[PDB]
Amino acid sequence: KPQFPGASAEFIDKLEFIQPNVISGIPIYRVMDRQGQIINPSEDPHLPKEKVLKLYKSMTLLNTMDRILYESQRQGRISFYMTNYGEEGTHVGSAAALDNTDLVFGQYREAGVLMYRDYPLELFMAQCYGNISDLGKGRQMPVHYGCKERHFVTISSPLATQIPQAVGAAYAAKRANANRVVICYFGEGAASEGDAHAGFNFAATLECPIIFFCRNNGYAISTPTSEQYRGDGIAARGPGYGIMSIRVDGNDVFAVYNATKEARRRAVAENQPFLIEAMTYRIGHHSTSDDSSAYRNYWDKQDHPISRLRHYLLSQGWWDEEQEKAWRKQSRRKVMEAFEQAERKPKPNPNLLFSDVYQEMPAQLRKQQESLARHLQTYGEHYPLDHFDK
Amino acid sequence: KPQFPGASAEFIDKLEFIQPNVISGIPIYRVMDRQGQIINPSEDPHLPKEKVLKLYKSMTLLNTMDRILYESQRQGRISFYMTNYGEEGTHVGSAAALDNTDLVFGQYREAGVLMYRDYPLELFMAQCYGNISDLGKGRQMPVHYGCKERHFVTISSPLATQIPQAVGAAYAAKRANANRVVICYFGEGAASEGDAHAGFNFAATLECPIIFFCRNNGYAISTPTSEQYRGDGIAARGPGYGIMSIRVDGNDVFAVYNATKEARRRAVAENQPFLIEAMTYRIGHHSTSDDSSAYRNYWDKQDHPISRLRHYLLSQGWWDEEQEKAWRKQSRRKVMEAFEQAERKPKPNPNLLFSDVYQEMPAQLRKQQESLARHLQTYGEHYPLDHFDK
Amino acid sequence: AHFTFQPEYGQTQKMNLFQSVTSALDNSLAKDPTAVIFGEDVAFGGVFRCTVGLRDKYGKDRVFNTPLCEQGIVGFGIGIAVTGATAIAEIQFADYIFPAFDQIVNEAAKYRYRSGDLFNCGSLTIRSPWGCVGHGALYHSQSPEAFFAHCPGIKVVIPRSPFQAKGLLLSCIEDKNPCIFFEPKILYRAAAEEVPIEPYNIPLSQAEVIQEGSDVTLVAWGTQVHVIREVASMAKEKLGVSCEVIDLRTIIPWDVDTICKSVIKTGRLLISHEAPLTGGFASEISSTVQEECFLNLEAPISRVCGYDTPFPHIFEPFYIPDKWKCYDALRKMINY
Amino acid sequence: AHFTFQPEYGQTQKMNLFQSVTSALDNSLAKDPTAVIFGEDVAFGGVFRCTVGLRDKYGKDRVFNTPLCEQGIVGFGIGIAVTGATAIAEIQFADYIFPAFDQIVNEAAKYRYRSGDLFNCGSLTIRSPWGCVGHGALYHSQSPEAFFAHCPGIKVVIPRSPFQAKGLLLSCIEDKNPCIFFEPKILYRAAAEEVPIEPYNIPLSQAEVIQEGSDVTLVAWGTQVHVIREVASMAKEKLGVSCEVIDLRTIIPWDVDTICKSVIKTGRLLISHEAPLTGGFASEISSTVQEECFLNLEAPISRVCGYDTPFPHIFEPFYIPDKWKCYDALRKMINY
Ligand SMILES: Cc1ncc(C[n+]2c([C-](O)c3ccccc3)sc(CCOP(=O)(O)OP(=O)(O)O)c2C)c(N)n1
Ligand SMILES: Cc1ncc(C[n+]2c([C-](O)c3ccccc3)sc(CCOP(=O)(O)OP(=O)(O)O)c2C)c(N)n1
Ligand SMILES: [Cl-]
Ligand SMILES: [Cl-]
Ligand SMILES: [Cl-]
Ligand SMILES: [Cl-]
Ligand SMILES: [K+]
Ligand SMILES: [K+]
Ligand SMILES: [K+]
Ligand SMILES: [K+]
Ligand SMILES: [Mn+2]
Ligand SMILES: [Mn+2]
Repeated sequence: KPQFPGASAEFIDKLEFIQPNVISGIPIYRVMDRQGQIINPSEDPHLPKEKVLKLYKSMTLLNTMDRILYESQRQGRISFYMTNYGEEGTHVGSAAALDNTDLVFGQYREAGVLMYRDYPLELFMAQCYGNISDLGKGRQMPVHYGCKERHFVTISSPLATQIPQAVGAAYAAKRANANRVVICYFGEGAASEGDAHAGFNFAATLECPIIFFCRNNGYAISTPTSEQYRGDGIAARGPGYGIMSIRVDGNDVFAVYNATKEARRRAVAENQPFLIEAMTYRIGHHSTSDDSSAYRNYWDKQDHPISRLRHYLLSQGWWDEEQEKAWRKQSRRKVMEAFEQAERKPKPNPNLLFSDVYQEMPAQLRKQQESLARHLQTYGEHYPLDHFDK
Repeated sequence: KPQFPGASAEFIDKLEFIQPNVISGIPIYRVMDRQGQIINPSEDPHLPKEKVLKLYKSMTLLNTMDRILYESQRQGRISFYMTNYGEEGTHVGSAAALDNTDLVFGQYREAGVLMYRDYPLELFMAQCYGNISDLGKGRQMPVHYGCKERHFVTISSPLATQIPQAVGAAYAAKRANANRVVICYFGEGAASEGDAHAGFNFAATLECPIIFFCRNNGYAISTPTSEQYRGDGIAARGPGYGIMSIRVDGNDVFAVYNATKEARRRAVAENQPFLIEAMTYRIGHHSTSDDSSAYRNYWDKQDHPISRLRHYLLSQGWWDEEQEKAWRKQSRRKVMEAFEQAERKPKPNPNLLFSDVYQEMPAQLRKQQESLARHLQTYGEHYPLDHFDK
Repeated sequence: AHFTFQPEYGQTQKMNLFQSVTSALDNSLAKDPTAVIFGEDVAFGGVFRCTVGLRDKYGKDRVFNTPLCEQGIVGFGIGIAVTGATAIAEIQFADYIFPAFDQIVNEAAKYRYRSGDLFNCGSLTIRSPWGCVGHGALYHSQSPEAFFAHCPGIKVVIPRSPFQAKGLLLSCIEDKNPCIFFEPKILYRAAAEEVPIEPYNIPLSQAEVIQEGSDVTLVAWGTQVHVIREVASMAKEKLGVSCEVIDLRTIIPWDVDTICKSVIKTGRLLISHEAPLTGGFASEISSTVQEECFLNLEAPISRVCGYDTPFPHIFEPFYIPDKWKCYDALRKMINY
Repeated sequence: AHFTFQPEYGQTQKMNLFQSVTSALDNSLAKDPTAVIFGEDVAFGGVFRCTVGLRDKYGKDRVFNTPLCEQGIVGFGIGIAVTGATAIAEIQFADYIFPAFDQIVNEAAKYRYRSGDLFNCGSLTIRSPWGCVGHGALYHSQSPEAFFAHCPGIKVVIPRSPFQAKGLLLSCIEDKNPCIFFEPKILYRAAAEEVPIEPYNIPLSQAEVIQEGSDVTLVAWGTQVHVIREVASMAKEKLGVSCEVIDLRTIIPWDVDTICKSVIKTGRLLISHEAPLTGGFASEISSTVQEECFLNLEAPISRVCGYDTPFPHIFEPFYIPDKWKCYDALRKMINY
């Protein structure tokens, strides 16, 4: 009966505002309780032992690396660091549900996805040190990882910019008949940016095979979610754009896996976007520049993704204290081996400050490179040259 | 039972994506049928005769002015024009529900709100002609109206920028203990901009007394809504931000009035935002630069807001053909009187190109003004000087 | 009008500047199966007819409308290009490119550098109508090139004619760096000349000397090239002064060598552009030329530019750096 | 560190630059009941402690956090100012000001002009940390002032010290035009000196000659003023050269007269800034000075600037226009 082009709807003859359901929001999907017990057998993914052990080892090797690099920053050995504490389950549960060649865009707090994809310790540490082994050529701040071989697009600091970019890469994959999905991770603070509204709407109207994965960890630096939004989180925004949406317990690797696996299957088949909001809690400081006690655990001690997964392994007979002790030693050794190597490598040649600005080097930029070379010839005793290659 | 800071929700133990309801969207509130008949007596606002006559006369005086100015543009007498055809009910129904001193931000297709607030024909035409009577000093394109006395903030061409601005003016009114509301009008294409996501979220989290009024007229230039979004229009977006939302028949002045009046009462009392999406249809071209037959009526002939209101007046005994004929003549005369005056006025002094860039005039900009004056002294025969004041 | 347009490669047809753009886009989609064109209202042919017929020819998946959101159009285009596919984004007026400024400046321009060349968006081109149009006022007249000139990693290119536009647009499309191509809209229908039907390239970062001269160098780009060509005629006639007329073509990276070579010969330089004086690109050309040609300069370098105000509606004829303003500045520079 | 900081109005206390900003904001909220301060993470005192104690002192409705959305922070601030209330918006790093570029350039700057002064946003100030910090890399080091310099209708102001920052920030807050105030973050804790407790103003569009000299003029702003002060010392000592050292302070509208007066006296000018050379603000100062002081110039004007690349992490020490680079350029300019 209504005829308007912009909506499909019936008439109503009484005035009634639509109220948001915020007190009773979208429920939180859970698979295992805080003691590692499966709640509903029909939801158990029954992942094989070797894969569940890889989820666990990835999370704890990440945790080992985070502790060492955070310390290295405190000592002035690297310039900056950001830990992943509390959020390690969101990274490995989701990454395990992807195809190896699915393209990942992220924010900066998703290093467990690269760890799951077997990114070498040497390369995480090369990027944080800015050394000659860094394929990023020492140009970005620490934790701004990228890997073309493992389909992880280089991280950049501006929040949410990767959201509409991920949608364009998904449109391109659709055209190429790729049978590939793009996943795009971001936090709940980043979701307030205009670029999130751009990406959500474009993915729906252009029918793109993309999973939007929001880590909702309760804080964006000092800002609690009560000052970030007033609706029912990020999941409740998806349907407004016509996006199939779900909220999961981000401290449950199996809930994260199940939701990601099903979103991937349907996004690729149907060329439609999916939104997953994983509820979690930022256990660490925001970064080495943050002292989080200035503005705010139960979470570390009573609901941690690593502890929950450890309890599951024990229940199957897949882990024990002897194994735990051995792996803790081996993981510390592996991280310390890479750490020592990274610290001893030189930094790249200062000439690399000028390449890759454009693909080629414009003649006026070469003139600037030559000017630096002349400068260092005369004044080089005033520069940290003995630390840099060549 | 869930403990996460970012949402208030229960657990669910089964995997279930939330699907958007787009085929059965938010219903369209209606008060009177296409024959001007009240459908539900409990929803009749029973507006007094003189006010309903003012709604009607405002719509038809606007329509008279639109026809004349569109013709003036076609002849090269003004440089540009945009008509309001089909959308005149959204403007007067909403403006009649506001307080006189409520602050309005708009887009460009809301001139009926100024007409209802008794903006003089001479001033609509001064702005389109860029003449000495224009308080805008001839600086903006036609239809970029503004009036400080009637609390209508100057229109600007960049879409959606006024949305977060309106929210800031509403925050300021709250602080000032104003008992005033801000209304912010925009179209459905503009709602795709990042600034709409900015304004919606800020108004909710900062608790601002603002009505967001979206004219959904089915097209944004050539783009149909099927290429603009894939959710259930703009109204379905509001609840996601925690905004009370409603969809109305924008061709029904009474549905628009009722929804605006109730949104105003509650926004001011409660310091909370409301969203109204008024469904309508753009009868005109997008502008004088558009030939809309290149990409696309039932609407003009079978569902027009002016015709619907005219039928209502007849049913009460408040109008007849004799009155209709007299008013058509009087309105044409009033518009033609203002039109002739506007065409005969000179344009402002060319010195006004340099003022109001900053409040004061910086000395280097004065130097530029002097340079023009010298230039015209020597070369002025080459400029249209006899058309400009002084 | 404030200007007059005046008019090797196989068959040509007479084309106006919008038709030359369509021709460049048609040739690109034909030879590059990865290429797509998207933005507001491009599907029906665009608000300036630059994409007429292309969706029918190449398909709805390759020529398509986006939602009305410029930050999204550019971010989406970067992502297409990250996969290696040619992305040709339209921004409907250059005045509305600013919502996408963070995606252009912080993302597109920096993409290759910051990744160590692991990722790039070289296959992105953004094309946008540009410059004054008689009555466009503040938001349909702007010339934003100096904003972008201060951003290493993008290229910014502006043609003066139909022949130039097709050859420079194809070079932008095929260049391996993100490029912004600004189309002077006041020339879309006005300027018509012979244009090769088949594809051809004009090099980027290369100025063109369109008229040799010995007394003064005049530099401009876009429609303003036609203004300084007329100024050259006025100077020859009225003053017996020989002007070398140069179209810069690419704003960055710009052709420093061609401009300095000319000024070394003439000793005198006037640069003109519609954009406001302060911070405009003439300031970069003027200091650089002063730095490289100090000993050859016989007079101060002149900049004849739009005034430092927003672009007005009714006062347009008094705002633009027209032939009389350029001529008068030249006359004083010659008298110096 | 690449620089050394060196240190009428009633009682003073020693303040670092973050404390001088807090002091300016405290004095403003105290005397203007309409004033509010908002942005990301300002409520707990801010990521650089510039708003510590102010929410407790003035209330949660006057010092508050926004959602994480810079286009919204600026649009919201314009709207507060449209009503006549003082709006002091923070953008967390200048590098993240770009999402708000359309609201600044197309809206704030043009608001008064385009309305014929019926509406304005004069009571808006945007303050943002700025400039290099040792290891900030691409997105925590930027100096965006030349992007804004090409926009008539805004003012852009950068202090060099705690005393300067409080007086210039109060002038920005009270000025009747939208102002961007960039706070050099590498000075927030480093630079400490005596600062009046009670409010005081330093005028906008006014450069300061901090050291008189007769042989060369050196111009800079922000931390780079301390670099050229040292360069002046190096020149006196090593070359017997007397340098006039000028802090520009306001980028637009800038103090053309003070700079030209100095160059008329000295005959030689070097400008230095951290931002990239091409399109940087030194190009505007260099052409203008060439235009006004052509007959007095004994040597080409020198620009010693950051290179035309994004701002790197590990190569920062090689990127910045440090005292050795400025000194060497000066030495060649003196030899010319
Ligand atoms: C456009 C923009 N604005 C502000 C910043 C500053 N900044 C960040 C910024 O400076 C930064 C980013 C990356 C490395 C180092 C520093 S991060 C951040 C808070 C984001 O909150 P979230 O989305 O909930 O994620 P989290 O996992 O951390 O809970 C902010 C505010 C930013 N990086 N980009
Ligand atoms: C940021 C930006 N982007 C693009 C434009 C161009 N433009 C417009 C533009 O150039 C313009 C605006 C005002 C006067 C003259 C010209 S309007 C428009 C379509 C908006 O569609 P809508 O929101 O549904 O409203 P309507 O009532 O007209 O159905 C577009 C695309 C614009 N004005 N601003
Ligand atoms: Cl030293
Ligand atoms: Cl003439
Ligand atoms: Cl136009
Ligand atoms: Cl920092
Ligand atoms: K990013
Ligand atoms: K607007
Ligand atoms: K390209
Ligand atoms: K101000
Ligand atoms: Mn967060
Ligand atoms: Mn519309």
